[PDB]
Amino acid sequence: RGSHMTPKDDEFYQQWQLKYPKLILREASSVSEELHKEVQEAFLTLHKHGCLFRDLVRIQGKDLLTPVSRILIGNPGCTYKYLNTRLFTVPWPVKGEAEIAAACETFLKLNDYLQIETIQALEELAAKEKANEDEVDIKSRAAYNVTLLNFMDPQKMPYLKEEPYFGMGKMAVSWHHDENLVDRSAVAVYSYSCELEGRDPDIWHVGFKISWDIETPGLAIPLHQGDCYFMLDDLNATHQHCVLAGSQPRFSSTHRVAECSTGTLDYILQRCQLALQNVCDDVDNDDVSLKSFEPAVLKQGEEIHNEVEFEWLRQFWFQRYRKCTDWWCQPMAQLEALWKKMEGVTNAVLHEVKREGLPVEQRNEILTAILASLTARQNLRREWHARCQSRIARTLPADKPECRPYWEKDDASMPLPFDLTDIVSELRGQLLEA
Ligand SMILES: CC(C)(C)c1ccc(Cc2ccncc2C(=O)NNC(=O)/C=C/C(=O)O)cc1
Ligand code: NI
Repeated sequence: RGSHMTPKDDEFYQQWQLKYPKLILREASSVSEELHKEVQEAFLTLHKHGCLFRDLVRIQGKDLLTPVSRILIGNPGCTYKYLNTRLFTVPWPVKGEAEIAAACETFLKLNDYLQIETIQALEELAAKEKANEDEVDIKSRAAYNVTLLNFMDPQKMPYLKEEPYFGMGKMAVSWHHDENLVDRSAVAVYSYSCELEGRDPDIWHVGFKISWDIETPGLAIPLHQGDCYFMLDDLNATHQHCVLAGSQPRFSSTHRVAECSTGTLDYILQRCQLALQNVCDDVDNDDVSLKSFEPAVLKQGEEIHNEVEFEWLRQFWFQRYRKCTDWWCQPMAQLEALWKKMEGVTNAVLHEVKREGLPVEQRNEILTAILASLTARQNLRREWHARCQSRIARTLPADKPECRPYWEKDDASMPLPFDLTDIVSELRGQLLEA
């Protein structure tokens, strides 16, 4: 059953209506030639300045480079995490170089145009579903807060897998569901390419299959120069999708409702600010002393610590994003500061855990409360320091993955060592002690 359809087959349009009716396709006419123009140089503007980057992802246990170059434009302070990798937004000119400032702006226009299109589609989708058997839900599933711009030149990048279930040709992006979206939220894409049985291998497509199902014939939508398609509602969860490479270079602007409830700057700042509620905070120095050693406060402390380190600092310093935009340099330098003080708190606790006159029963309580996070912290320091210095990250330019923050045991500037194995095996020792 290696079968697919395209508009060349008449079966295709009914297989469309009653398998994938949550796929929408508005041809380039639904977009002014003035909007096409402004957007298509916003792509080049961004591509000239060299903003886009292949991503060093990690799927299952293996590190891979993404065939596609990618940049993320969106609400300032917002982030989109996929494949264990967090992208940070190059911000666009909403509430609050010369070229870049206007490029990010264009897409915000693009983004607002699409958002309108997505609402009527979704109003028309609830309407078909009233003639047979809330409109703020619908507005919220269309409030795109970010767009992931995608680029590929099929000629400068001729290392492509073939589509295995249906024979759709080579793939610029393999079968997948989109991660980290608001539930039932829509995804809208502007596709921008340059210039007999099966699908046409010179032209770009988006593929679609039912999950778990390589029998029902896939779909293969042709995408030409300013075409748009929309994934409505549960589509991205009921269906897998892919991209099928054409012959010419191609941009795509893919607009999402990223689920950044724990993936925004204002959120991770506030966790730090809560963590540091246990710090006697009169003056910023390294006489870190803590108000409480209540075991729930310490646990919460050490957990926020891990989150800023691994979810924010290590994720950021695995990337660069320092060409078009610099928005994150202050915030990042400020989370390093908060992170560093916390390494002090952890120090404070280790001292407390070992103080002469603390009845072991209370020291076993402090331990048991903090051991998990301090052991998780070690294991991720390894996974990072490995994934960082996999020799696949030396090949990348001087423009390649830092392993940061990293200090070395003969570094009086850091209170505890970077390798906690002795400290943690030493904690576990006490707890088992009779
Ligand atoms: C092969 C490997 C490198 C593991 C890989 C596989 C799939 C993806 C795609 C992906 C996964 C999770 N969340 C979002 C995506 C993603 O980038 N979706 N964007 C698109 O499908 C864009 C389609 C289009 O260009 O219109 C990215 C990377
Ligand atoms: Ni996708």
